[PDB]
Amino acid sequence: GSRDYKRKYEFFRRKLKKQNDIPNKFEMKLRRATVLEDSYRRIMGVKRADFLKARLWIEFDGEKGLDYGGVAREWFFLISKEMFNPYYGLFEYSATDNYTLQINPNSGINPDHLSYFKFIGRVAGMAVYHGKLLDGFFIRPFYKMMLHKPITLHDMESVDSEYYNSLRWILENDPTELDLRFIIDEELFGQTHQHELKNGGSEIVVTNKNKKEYIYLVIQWRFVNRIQKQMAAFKEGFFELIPQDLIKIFDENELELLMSGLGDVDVNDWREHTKYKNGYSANHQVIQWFWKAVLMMDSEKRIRLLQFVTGTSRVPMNGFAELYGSNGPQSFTVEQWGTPEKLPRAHTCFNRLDLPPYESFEELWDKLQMAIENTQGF
Amino acid sequence: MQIFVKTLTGKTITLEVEPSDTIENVKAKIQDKEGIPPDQQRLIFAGKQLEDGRTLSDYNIQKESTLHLVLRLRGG
Amino acid sequence: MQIFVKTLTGKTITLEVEPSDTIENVKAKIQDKEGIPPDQQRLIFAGKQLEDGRTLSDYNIQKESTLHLVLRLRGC
Repeated sequence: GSRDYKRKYEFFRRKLKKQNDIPNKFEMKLRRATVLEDSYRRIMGVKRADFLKARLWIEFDGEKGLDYGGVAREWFFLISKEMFNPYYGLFEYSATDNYTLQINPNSGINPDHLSYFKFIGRVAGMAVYHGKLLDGFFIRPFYKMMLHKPITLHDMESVDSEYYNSLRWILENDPTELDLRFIIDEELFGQTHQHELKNGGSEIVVTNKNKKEYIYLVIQWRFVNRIQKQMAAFKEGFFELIPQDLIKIFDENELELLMSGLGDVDVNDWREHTKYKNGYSANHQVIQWFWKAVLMMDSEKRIRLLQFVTGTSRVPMNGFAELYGSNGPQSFTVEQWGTPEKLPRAHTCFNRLDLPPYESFEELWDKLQMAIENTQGF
Repeated sequence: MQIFVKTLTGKTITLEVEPSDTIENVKAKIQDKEGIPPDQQRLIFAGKQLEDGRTLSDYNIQKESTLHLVLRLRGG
Repeated sequence: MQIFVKTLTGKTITLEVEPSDTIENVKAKIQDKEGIPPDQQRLIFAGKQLEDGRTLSDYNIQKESTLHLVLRLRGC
């Protein structure tokens, strides 16, 4: 989004109302170590939700006289780290090796969950109301649900490609051979409940007759069915700040951009938590040139480099120290491989970059750019 | 023994624990390692939330058995 | 006969070729222009991957056909 985006945004911001009978400020005094629960008590305590529209006046831990907007940007950041922390069971990563967020269908283990989802909805609206960003990115179907858009097979592609092609295959090819039935098995704390999409359950075998409807039910189950109440509570908080009708001028991609921005990467973090292999070290000339290139890359290119190596453009809440791959935790890695006329390669599963020992910075730069730019996500 | 507790990031960690020893002090050993106050912890084994009213013998926890931690929300 | 090779960034590379030139040969031409090694290239014409052994003739490539270059750099 540029230009078309900027006009939409201006048009959007200019429509946002604030009532006459609202204090000039909304005062919160929080402690960082308990930012989540302190923020929750304060924001869920408010007499009227409209009070959340007044200028944020935030003080952390007794500190007087910090710039208001800087503290507010910090708060949105800290509170995000906490609300979207999977430990609390509200949201979870969409896969072990990705870090896009989705509602945890088992969030109810904390009885209060619905009220926390409303709180998060309000915080997300406050961010959008006040021109700030959350720190965290949701799966596409989450954005489509904010907009009241149906979820489809194609929406699975962006979340689970492996799963997608399988569902894709039994849409084109016959599924009868392999005795498939309308049963889906959920994993929970290493355990396994089994679920049937319709009455009659196990006995029905997936054929060409029932095929499409089968694919439907798998989709609603994976994305929609079991997080209805959680998503209704979030949407209710969010729409106390931002009018539902007005938000619909944005498609799902712009909405994501509205809520969270680009997702700039912390390059110093990244570099601190890189492992090196087959001859390389932090002090190796080629690696020094590598990080010089990354530092000279703009934000979107850094992100594209990261997607190229890891398969995802996102970073986990704890940063590059907590990178996973397909088989558990995996640091970002750079291994010496190939000869200087090769383009770099990537093993996405292991977050590993096979970098040739290029013999000048410029050659490393040109070859890295060509690699990143000529591969595509999706 | 050696037990595993998986958090919801995927970060398994590893404790040294006694079969005599109760869940409470297991939380305390987690309290010791990742610094999570025990009162804020939900522990789960074989799909059930472990009651500190009981004992890990009673839950038939076994060597290399795998436990699940999820944090508790405080509420209004 | 001239042919064009479109890259994923919409860049177009123009080549002078001959019907008997093989796909490997075309990839060689590409290496010369762009610096990409043949083993890191895949070529596509009318939706199908072109095999290195075969020539521009037995694929019905003609004058001013468009081929698509796909880079093979990523796995698991």
